[PDB]
Amino acid sequence: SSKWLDGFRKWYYNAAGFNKLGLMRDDTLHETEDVKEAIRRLPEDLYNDRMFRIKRALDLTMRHQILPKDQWTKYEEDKFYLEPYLKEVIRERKEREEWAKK
Amino acid sequence: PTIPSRLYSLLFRRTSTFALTIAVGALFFERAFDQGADAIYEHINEGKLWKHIKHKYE
Amino acid sequence: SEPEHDHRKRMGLKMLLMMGLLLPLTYAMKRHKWSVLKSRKLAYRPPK
Amino acid sequence: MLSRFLGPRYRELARNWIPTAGMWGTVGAVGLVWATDWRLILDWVPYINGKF
Amino acid sequence: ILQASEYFETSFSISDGIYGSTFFMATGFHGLHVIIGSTFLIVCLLRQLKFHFTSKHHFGFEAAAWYWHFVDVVWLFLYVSIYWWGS
Amino acid sequence: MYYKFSSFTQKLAGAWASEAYTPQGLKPVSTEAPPIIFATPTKLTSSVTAYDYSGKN
Amino acid sequence: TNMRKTHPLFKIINHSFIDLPAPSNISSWWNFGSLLGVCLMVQIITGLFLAMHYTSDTMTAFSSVTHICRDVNYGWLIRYMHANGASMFFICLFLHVGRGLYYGSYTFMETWNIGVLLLFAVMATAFMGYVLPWGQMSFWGATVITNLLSAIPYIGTTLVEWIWGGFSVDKATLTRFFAFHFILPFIIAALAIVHLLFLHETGSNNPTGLNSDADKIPFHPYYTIKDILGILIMFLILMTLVLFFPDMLGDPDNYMPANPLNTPPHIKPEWYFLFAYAILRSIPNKLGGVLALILSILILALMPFLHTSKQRSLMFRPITQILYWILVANLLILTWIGGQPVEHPFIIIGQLASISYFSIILILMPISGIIEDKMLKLY
Amino acid sequence: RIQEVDAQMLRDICSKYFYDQCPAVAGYGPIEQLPDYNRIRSGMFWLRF
Ligand SMILES: CCCCCCCCCCCCCCCCCC(=O)OC[C@H](COP(=O)(O)OCCN)OC(=O)CCCCCCCCCCCCCCCCC
Ligand code: HEM
Ligand code: HEM
Repeated sequence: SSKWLDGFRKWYYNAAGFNKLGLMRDDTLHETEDVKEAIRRLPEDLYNDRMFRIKRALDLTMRHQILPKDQWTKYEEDKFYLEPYLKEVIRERKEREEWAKK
Repeated sequence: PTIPSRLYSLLFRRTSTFALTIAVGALFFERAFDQGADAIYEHINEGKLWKHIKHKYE
Repeated sequence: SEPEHDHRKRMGLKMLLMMGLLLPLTYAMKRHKWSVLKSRKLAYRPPK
Repeated sequence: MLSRFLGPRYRELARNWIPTAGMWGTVGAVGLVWATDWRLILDWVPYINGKF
Repeated sequence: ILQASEYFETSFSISDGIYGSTFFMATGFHGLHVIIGSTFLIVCLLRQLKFHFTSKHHFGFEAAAWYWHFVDVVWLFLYVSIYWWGS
Repeated sequence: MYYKFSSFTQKLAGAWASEAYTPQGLKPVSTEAPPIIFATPTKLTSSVTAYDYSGKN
Repeated sequence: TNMRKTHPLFKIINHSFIDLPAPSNISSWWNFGSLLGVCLMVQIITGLFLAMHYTSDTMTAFSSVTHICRDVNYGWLIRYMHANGASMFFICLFLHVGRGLYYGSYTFMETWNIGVLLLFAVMATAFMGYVLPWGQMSFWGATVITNLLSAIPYIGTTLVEWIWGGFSVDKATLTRFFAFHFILPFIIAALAIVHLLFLHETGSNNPTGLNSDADKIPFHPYYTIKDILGILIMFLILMTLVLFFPDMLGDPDNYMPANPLNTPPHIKPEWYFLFAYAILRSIPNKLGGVLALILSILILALMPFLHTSKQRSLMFRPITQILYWILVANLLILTWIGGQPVEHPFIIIGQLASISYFSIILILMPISGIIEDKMLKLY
Repeated sequence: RIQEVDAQMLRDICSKYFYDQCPAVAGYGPIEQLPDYNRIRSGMFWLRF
């Protein structure tokens, strides 16, 4: 966990390949009701940054190109911008479901 | 007055003239392409087809 | 077994020549009507 | 009941659209004689007279 | 190369009469001159890949084009005089 | 008060005094100039269309 | 004013093909879908010109097909493009389903289910069409696969007597197979209309799997000329497959007349069924084999409920990419094994191939999805 | 110069400067229903002339 799991996480981040399209991790998440609500709750700056990064990725995958290596999203600089919003939406959905159980 | 300007102007600029160009080119291409492919096919099969040996049996 | 053999091979030769003519031209039409999009550049203007 | 188009403007439109409609008719006639391999006109043309 | 091919596949030699002597001697100097022209074009091409010819002062390709047009008009004269007329 | 050059026909048209003779607004301070970022690093050259070559000179 | 948006017939064509928003980054694989439609039309058109001379009678079916090839003007051309167009139809169909599996296109569940209904219909249509020329292989393949369809106790024997219209395969079976083979492509065409209708409520998928609503382009003129180019490439492949190798994919044993007392040494279906055939004989029980064939073709229907990743496409999932390509490799091995006789070592290879096929689709891909989810620090 | 203008020379000049020509398009606002350059360019000529 100390030595190579972080190293294997870095190698897997390089190998998965959304960093060379300029995407962050949370841009790659497939939408559900939860993800759409979490995106709807985002502020305007992060929403506009996300949508520009997504359409830049679609432009790059149109031409079958990738970003230059200095413009690849770094593993440490990758911010998890969405997942507190997603965790709050998941928590309130679980609260609604457990109320509907009883 | 140059040749590509006048070739665009009196042949490609109008759509009806474009279609007339396509139809006449289609007819002449049919004739020339049929001749060329028939000549290639009879050269590859020299002496093998029936028309090469048709004269022997009148 | 195949009385149509020589006519089939002649039609195939015509098919090969016509396809070798037609494929780069149709590919060129695709590259034209898509080269309006493949040279496109995108910019971003965040207000800060 | 086609009396709405009796004026100088529709005559002007008509004489504007004589050559385009005539050229489209020429395209249709040439395409018809080309596709049907009609023997009336294709015997009057020099190069296409090779298979006859 | 295909002039060398027709040299390979001709029905007569340079010792085969005055017709063979005249035709082979004229075509031999024409082949030598077109070899010189091809080498001169190779030299001016390799010069231009090294960015030598400018938009005005490009006399190497001008001499190449003049020699090549010379080879063209000489070959037209061999086509008329030796090949088409008189044969 | 009387004439301002505008109207897409390049003409000295008529305009109100608050825009013909006071074209700068009453807003006190300019706020920012937001910069332009691109997807790829583009060679956005204004003069002579960047460079023209085909190899190493 | 304009007819493209206000005329009620041109409004449908404009909404489906002209001003339809499509993703700007879809690869050539999406062209396969339109190719399938083109193949359908081609098959239907060529099928109609086989029907103007075909005689559905056991005395005069083989003879009628030979009369089509030898006496009808260009009839050999129409027959062999119908056969190789069935083969090209199945090639395009397989790549269409592979595109659906790889890029997570099964989350459109209604479109996926109308798809697997279409797949069932075209498999049955190709089966009965292959029975139609009434050669040795047609008769014996029909007898073998319908007799193993009869394996259900107390129900299957009455169903096989009802399907055959008699004690075995005979003239009634041939005529009713002709009627069913003619009429099934029109239900296929209507189901393709419903397929497209269920697609167009949500739009196409893209290779990245992301929301392409930030960047979409009209279908015309881009994907119009892209699908035209795909049609031209497909017609190159099809006309090479007809005019140069007209029976490379075919089977020579179909060129003898159907002798009911001449059991061939090998009995096979066509190649596009063969993998299911190798899943059929991988189990030494007839109920088990037929039901395993049903699960091997309905695991596509079970697929949308076996998705575990928080992502959609396999573009950012390398382990599940490896498992997918192992699955495709296993499918290729199953096709080769179903081509092969039931001897050593083909029986154990086929058993391990079917076991690995069901294990990869059912078990290993959700495990790989949850492993990659844990690996990406989100679970 | 205005009196010299009749319909024939006007449609000749308009065909010289508008017909089958590539436009320059600028847009600002909610402009995704504004079409691509290919449809705007294709709208600059008639298939019936
Ligand atoms: C830690 C790996 C390091 C690899 C380093 C390679 C060199 C790196 C430096 C040069 C760059 C080369 C190109 C880089 C490509 C992309 C990055 C890469 O190398 O990825 C490795 C690749 C995918 O990585 P990952 O998914 O993590 O691997 C898990 C292994 N299963 O994984 C692989 O390539 C491994 C794939 C193994 C597949 C084995 C399949 C065996 C079973 C097949 C059965 C088929 C059916 C048989 C019949 C069944 C019935 C009998
Ligand atoms: C009868 C043969 C079939 C025809 C004619 C057909 C037709 C089409 C057409 C025209 C499209 C839209 C174009 C495209 O996106 O490729 C499409 C898409 C699609 N089809 Fe089919 N299809 C067939 C078989 C199937 C099958 C068997 C499946 C299920 C495995 C399927 C599932 C889909 C899916 C999921 C899409 C959506 C594409 C995406 O957004 O990724 N189709 N089909
Ligand atoms: C309504 C449309 C169709 C009609 C009328 C039709 C009709 C026929 C006829 C009359 C035959 C027998 C003639 C012959 O074997 O050469 C035949 C054979 C066949 N058809 Fe169709 N068909 C149609 C659509 C299809 C489709 C969509 C497929 C593909 C799934 C298909 C696959 C086949 C196959 C594989 C054969 C056997 C070819 C062979 O002799 O090897 N048909 N069809």
